[PDB]
Amino acid sequence: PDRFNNALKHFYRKQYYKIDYPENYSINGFVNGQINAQLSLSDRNQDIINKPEEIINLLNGNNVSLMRSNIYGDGLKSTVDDFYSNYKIPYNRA
Amino acid sequence: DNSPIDTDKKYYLWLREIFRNYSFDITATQEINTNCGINKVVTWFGKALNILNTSDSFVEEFQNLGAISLINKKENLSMPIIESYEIPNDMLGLPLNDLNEKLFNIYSKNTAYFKKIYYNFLDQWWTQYYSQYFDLICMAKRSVLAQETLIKRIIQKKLSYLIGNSNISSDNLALMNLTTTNTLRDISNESQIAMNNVDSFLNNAAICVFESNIYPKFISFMEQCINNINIKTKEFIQKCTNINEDEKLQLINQNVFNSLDFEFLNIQNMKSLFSSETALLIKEETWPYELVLYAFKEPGNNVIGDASGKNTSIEYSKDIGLVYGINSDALYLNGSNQSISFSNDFFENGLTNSFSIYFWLRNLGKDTIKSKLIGSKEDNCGWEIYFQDTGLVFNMIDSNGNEKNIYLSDVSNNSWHYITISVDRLKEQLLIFIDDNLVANESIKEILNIYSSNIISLLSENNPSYIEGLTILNKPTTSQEVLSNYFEVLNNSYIRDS
Amino acid sequence: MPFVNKQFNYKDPVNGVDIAYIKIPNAGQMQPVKAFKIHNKIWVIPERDTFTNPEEGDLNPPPEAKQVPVSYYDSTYLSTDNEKDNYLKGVTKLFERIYSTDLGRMLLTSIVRGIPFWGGSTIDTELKVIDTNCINVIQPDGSYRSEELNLVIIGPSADIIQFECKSFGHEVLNLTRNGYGSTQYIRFSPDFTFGFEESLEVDTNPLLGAGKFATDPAVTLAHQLIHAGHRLYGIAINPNRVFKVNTNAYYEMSGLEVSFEELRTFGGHDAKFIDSLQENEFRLYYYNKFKDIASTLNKAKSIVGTTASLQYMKNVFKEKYLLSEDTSGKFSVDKLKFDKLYKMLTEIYTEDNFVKFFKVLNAKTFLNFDKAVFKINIVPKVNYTIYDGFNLRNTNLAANFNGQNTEINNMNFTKLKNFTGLFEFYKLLCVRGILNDLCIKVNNWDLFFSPSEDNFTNDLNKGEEITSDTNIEAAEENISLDLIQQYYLTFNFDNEPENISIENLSSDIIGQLELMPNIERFPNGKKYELDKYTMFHYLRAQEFEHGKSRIALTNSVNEALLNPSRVYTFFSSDYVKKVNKATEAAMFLGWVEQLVYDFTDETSEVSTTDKIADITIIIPYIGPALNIGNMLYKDDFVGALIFSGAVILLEFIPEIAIPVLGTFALVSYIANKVLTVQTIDNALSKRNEKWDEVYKYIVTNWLAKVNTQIDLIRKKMKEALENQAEATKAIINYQYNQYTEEEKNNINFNIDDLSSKLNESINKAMININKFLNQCSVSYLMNSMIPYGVKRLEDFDASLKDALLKYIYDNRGTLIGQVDRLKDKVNNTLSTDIPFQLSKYVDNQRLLSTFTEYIKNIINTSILNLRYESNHLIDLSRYASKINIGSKVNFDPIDKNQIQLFNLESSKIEVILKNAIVYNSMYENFSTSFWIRIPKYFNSISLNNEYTIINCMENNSGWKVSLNYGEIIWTLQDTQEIKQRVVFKYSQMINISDYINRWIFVTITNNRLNNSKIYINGRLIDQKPISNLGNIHASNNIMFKLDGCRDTHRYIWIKYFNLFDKELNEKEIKDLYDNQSNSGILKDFWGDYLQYDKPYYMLNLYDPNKYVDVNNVGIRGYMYLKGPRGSVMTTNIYLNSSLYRGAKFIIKKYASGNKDNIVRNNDRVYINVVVKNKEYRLATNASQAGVEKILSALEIPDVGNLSQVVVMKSKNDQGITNKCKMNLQDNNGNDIGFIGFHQFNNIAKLVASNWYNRQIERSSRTLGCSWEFIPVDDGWGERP
Amino acid sequence: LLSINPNKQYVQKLDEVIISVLDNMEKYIDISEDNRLQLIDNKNNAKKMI
Ligand SMILES: [Ca+2]
Ligand SMILES: [Zn+2]
Repeated sequence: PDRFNNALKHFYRKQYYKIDYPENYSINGFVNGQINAQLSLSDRNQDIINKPEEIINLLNGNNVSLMRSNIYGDGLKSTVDDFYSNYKIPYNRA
Repeated sequence: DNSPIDTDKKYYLWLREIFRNYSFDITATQEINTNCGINKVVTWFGKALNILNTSDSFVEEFQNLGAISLINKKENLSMPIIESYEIPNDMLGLPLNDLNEKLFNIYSKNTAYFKKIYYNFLDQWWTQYYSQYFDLICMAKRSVLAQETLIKRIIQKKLSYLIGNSNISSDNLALMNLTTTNTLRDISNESQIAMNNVDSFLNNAAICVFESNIYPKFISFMEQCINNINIKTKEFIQKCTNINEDEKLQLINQNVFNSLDFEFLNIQNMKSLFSSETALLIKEETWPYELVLYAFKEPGNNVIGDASGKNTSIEYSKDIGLVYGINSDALYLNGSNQSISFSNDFFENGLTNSFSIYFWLRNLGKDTIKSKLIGSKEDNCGWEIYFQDTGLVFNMIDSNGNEKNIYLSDVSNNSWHYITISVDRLKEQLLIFIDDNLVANESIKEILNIYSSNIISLLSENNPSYIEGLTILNKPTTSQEVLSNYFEVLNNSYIRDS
Repeated sequence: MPFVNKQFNYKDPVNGVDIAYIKIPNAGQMQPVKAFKIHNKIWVIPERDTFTNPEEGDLNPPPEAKQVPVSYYDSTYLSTDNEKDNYLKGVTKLFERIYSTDLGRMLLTSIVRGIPFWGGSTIDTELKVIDTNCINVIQPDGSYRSEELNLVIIGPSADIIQFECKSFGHEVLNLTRNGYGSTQYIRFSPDFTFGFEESLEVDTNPLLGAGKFATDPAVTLAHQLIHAGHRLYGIAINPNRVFKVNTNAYYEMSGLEVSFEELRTFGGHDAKFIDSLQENEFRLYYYNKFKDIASTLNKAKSIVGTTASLQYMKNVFKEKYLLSEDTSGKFSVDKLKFDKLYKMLTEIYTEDNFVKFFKVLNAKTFLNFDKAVFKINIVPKVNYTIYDGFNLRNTNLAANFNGQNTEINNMNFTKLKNFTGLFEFYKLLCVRGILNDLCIKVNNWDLFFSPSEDNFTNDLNKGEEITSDTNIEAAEENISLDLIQQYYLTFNFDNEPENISIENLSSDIIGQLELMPNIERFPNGKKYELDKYTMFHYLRAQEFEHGKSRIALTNSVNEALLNPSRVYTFFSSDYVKKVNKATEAAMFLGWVEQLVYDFTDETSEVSTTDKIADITIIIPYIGPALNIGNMLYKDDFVGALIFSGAVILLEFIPEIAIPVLGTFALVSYIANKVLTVQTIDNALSKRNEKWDEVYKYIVTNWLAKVNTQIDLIRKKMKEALENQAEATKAIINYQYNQYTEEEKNNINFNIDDLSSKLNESINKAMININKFLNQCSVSYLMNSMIPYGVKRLEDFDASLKDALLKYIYDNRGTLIGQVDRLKDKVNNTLSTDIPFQLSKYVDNQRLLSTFTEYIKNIINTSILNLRYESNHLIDLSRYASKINIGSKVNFDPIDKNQIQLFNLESSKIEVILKNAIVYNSMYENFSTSFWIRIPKYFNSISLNNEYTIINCMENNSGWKVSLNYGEIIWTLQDTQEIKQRVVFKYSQMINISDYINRWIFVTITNNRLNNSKIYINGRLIDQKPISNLGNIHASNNIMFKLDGCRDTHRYIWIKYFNLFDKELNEKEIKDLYDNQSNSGILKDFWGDYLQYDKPYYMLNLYDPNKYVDVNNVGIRGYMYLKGPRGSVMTTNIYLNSSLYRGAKFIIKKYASGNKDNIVRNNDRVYINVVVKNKEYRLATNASQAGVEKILSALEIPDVGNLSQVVVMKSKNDQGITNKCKMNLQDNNGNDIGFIGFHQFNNIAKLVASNWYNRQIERSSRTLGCSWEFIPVDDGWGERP
Repeated sequence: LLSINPNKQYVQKLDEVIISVLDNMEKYIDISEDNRLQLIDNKNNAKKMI
């Protein structure tokens, strides 16, 4: 993964696959490569802990809940606080 | 309201239309004119994520409001804190040569400083803005998966049901099961095209936001900045004791900044950001080549192989010879004992996949009698190219007995010819080219399930021939591509005989 | 080598030989006229023709208008000796123009030797001349001499623009249809021509001019000379053979008269309207006529009325009819010789083909009707020349057929009044109470050509008898410029028949013209009651009359048809609201800009469909524009097309009637094995023909009934588009005139510039519409017509299979031992289909011609194309601008297109632009491209010094290209000193640059409504908004020179400069970039041609920080990649990786087949290695274990049998384009692999490894087998 | 077709060439003053064509 690859928990819900050595994976890497390797889904997927960063509550005009959706955080620590405002771009290079 | 599906034929007709329609829905794009250019927009984007979805059309609303209208936090920028500009009071009395070359140093420091500022703006763009388009990309990709899943479940239920209770023959069910699997792959390949579409669409948008929104804030900040610098530098030079008036004017002129000193935008660089090793590796792993035949002569050895980077296995007669063809070494098949065979799970085809076959062929034409050249056939399904009369015959036959049998006139003159065959299930169209001409254009709506073996066999029975640059693609071929392939290969600097 | 070898003047006195008063045959007494013999057998009489036919001798307009679309009447025309002198000279010039073409040279020769047969004898033992084929030439002494002639050109009758062949008859014989022939009198005038509309060429000529174009009179004369040619050879098609049309339906023409002869003459698609069965009928008809002439000659034992010999005469006709003469002197006709001759006269001599030779704009079909008449003068060379016609070489007139554009070339064309009135012949179409009837008149030639079904006759249902003998008609190949060249080079130009002494005829020669059939004047003003608005209504609603009142656009057809101030538009309601609004003066220009943008946007709209096979694009606005099909939203049209196919475009659904095909019956041969097998083969051959026949037939029915409907729809869409432009202009012009003198004075508003812009938008729109409609027409063929033929054909194959098997089995006795092999032949042959290939039956559909048009399109948009050719640097564009080259300009000797400009006044190049191409506009888009190579900046004096290099500024307005430290700069400036700059920045603090001192490809494009864009190496770099810029008026010249550069040692390289009249798109720019990279020749690092015998430092694209070095010299040593390169610098100016560090490679000739020291792709070479300034040989011993062969540098004498020969390859690279490959080979031709490197311990050793040859082309960007060759260059210049 | 280079086997774009014919002896192609091609005796006079 090439973009925000330390934040992926927010962008993506991971689903885990079992890897057996050396039937799935050997000294040349995945048998049949990273795309077409045949891997079995892990029975553990259902044990994954789900703790949303925030929950979006969608109500109607009558103020009753239609749906409750989960947004997950990236896992990283935050702020504090704004870096760009207080950062001075160095004029002298040493 | 239709009568329920009973025949296997009815299942195929159903499954195929399910596939074509899914492809049409999911790969839908429209090109639009934007602030920064033309962008290929994913048509369903608004209906998927509820974004600019309050119109009757998301596309026109996006053309209207621009790339920045897709994200929730529009103004995140923070003008950076600078280091204010003062020219040392110790240079006030310097002689020209020394004053001169000391301001040259300050000039460079400054233009470097500009570059730093721009970088700072680019980082904020990435962190504040692209982050939001990447969220859109991910959610849009998830939407595609969610939809794909719905489709597969619909297909699986219908197959599961027919298998559960119907009079369909056991081994017809068997074929149905094998075939549907191939169709489910074809559906992922189509899903993949769509997930690439949303990546280009949204990446372009984010880059447009940098040109249209971030960049101009940078330019504002920079002309305030060089306006200041220009002032302080003019005021400094006037206060110079040890130089004359003609010197002051030439100096002020040498040291003055204008907008071009900080217009760093390079749109090609913006675009190149997203070409990573991974993006490249993915291109090469997922490209349309299922077979690319190469051959060359090592000392005491003839080498034949496949460059597609796929799983293709090659088995061939040990004594097969090589001869220079059009652009490279060609295989010589003697017609008697010599054969070569290529194995790839894609080769079996099915109901819904598209493919192209091409190669150069020179045939030392003798007999008129119908003879296998190359094809993939099992249980009397699949495709074959035959030598017949003076030409070739392309044959295509499905599990229900429906056939294409098409005579291509005058191909054995013992001159090289470029054969191109294109099978397109989305347009239900067969295209056959010989050299730079289009010899057949036909409907194949009547041909259903062509599932064959995973082996293509090059026999060339009874007709010694030369074969070069054999290729199989998982996509159809257009006339522009054929012409381009044909002529590009043809000028290698060699002059040719009749 | 001229056709007319005397230059006559009308007042020249009569000599009795080539200038005389002459009598032509006539019914009664005829008054002698002054004529000129311009060539043997060819005379010109510069007189209005009242003599040919005393019946119609009055030059006034007739009581009832002729039913043609265009006519002109002036009785005084050609009554003056001056006009006569000009007629003579014009006609002569046209003869010369025709003769100067290969095709015309044949035709003219054919006509001369086409002497009318001597059929006068009622006694077949004698050969006599026919009187009406002669004239009497009055001598100065009062006597007349009788003389025979082939051709006379005479002035027109009462209708000045009606040109035709006339000739005299015989009491019994038909001389034009019996192969005898008769002297031809053509009514013609070179002093007028026709105007017409053309939308088709916009594909190849996007700049095509607006409004009417003028027919090149040379085409018109040629047309008549072709008729004359038929008539002289007696092969003209009977005038009662006519193409009938259906006139009864509201949308159909009231009537149209066109004859098979005319169709034959036009050529092209018009001639393909005549089916095979009938084309055959004719060929056979005239062949037998020819055979008759052979037998008439054979029985003629003496000659009468001449001093010439029967020998000579019989030979005259042997050479005219291409007769074969045996040893005895008997004549016959060879079917092979005849086929060739009849083919030349009817398929080679055609209007279509002459157009191909003249290279002029001309109607593609008779169904594109002349819309106007024009007075012209072709006699002065400044007007019209023999070689170029109206489109004069090396001038604006040479481009896009401007010479024929009546508005651009307006001094050569004066609009006369068409005598055919407004709605002279029409139909009246009325919608019913959608409030009472709203009726409109529709011009007859605005209606649909719908050919009658009794026009297409076929024998398809007639069975045949296959026979041991039965044999195969040939392919019947299509006519092409190379076939014509075949006839040309075999043509005999030597022998013209003499002008013989003949017995004097009577003083008056008695005869009358051949009778023409009387044609019913078709009905006029037929009325029709309709329930729904038609296409004609929708189009009519788009029109307005000029006036002082302000018109408004409406989306209501009803409103528009009801009110003179309301014009219907198919544009969006948004466009409607905007164009109608009263606009403040201060907002007027921005308002216009928006309108021009919106216009271009809506007319350029193209929806792509991925759902259906043969139609890729759809133009959705065609629906509301013509009311195609019905209902409301244009989304209905896109939808209905996708669903129902192309049939929704058609006004009527054509009948395609293909019957049960006639089956084969085989004649049995008892006990004869060889005959029985031949019969079987013949039946199969004739079966292949049955397929070709059915395909020809359908193609023929499609050209006539379908492709003609689509061609009309197309013409109407252009009419629709032009109406929309006129309306929008009228509304804008009204708004401007509402302003005060003071307000106007602050708005520079040029309606001609705005018109020019909208006309370009209409052209872009027509390009798309053209493609869409072509695909539509073809789709209907493939899908809705061909299949009926294929069904009838497969049923035929089935019947034949049963017959053939029955024949084999019945004959099993004769055929014994062969029965199985024959079954297979029959079952295998007849189980195939023969695929329909459209490219086989018609000209325009070949795949290559699509790419061809694209190339043309870019070449015809080039208003300056500056190349070095022969010994000079010139402009290869049709404008041929002048180039002035300074004394200090330097040209690279190896490639002379590479131009070096130093910093000196003398080092400069000046282009003097033709006025028509100097840029002065608010709205006009334009692009420039060129390659440049900029030396590194070595010195602080180059810092903050911007200097111009390409200058098109005039009084602070124009464009220019300028450079600065790490910058390439484009500047635009209007006449108000408002400017825009766009720049490409590149750093000099970089390890290795894609730019510094390297050839770069620059492209700048300018859209006046939007943006100025700069591209580098094919990619978009930066864009800036220009729409706030007013009128830009650039310089009359372009100055290439260094202007303002304070670095005295500075210079630049530049090559391949182009100026384009449009905004290049991304695709065109990339294709441009690729095409000009010269992929057939290897390049060095700098971008120059790679060379032999030139030392190069080496760089591996995989690890640029590394250079090549030699561990040890000799077979026990090796070469490797070393590092780091180290750096070179000048503080504040550049910091770079040193490029001159390493071992040097020199490429030596091995197999090279010439001496130009350039390294081409696939050259076979040796590579020498420079180590401590000595030369060695790059080699390996490929026998070493392992696929990676470690390369060594060897003593040149000691290389022995080692692998040395290297095959050089040139590959494409992104942003560099410098990729070089080397494939090492042993001495048996085997591959040792490409040169590359491999890690051994921690050493990276140069290797030849076949692992590379197993790889596809570009894989990643990181190869290891891709190299760069760096020569020492003044532009980089570190210390070696 | 003959090449100035003995080692050259295949004919390429832009090669310099001598055209020869076998009649009785070997005849080589030259250009006359009328620009008409003719077979001659002497390889030296042979014209080198591109
Ligand atoms: Ca109106
Ligand atoms: Zn005519």
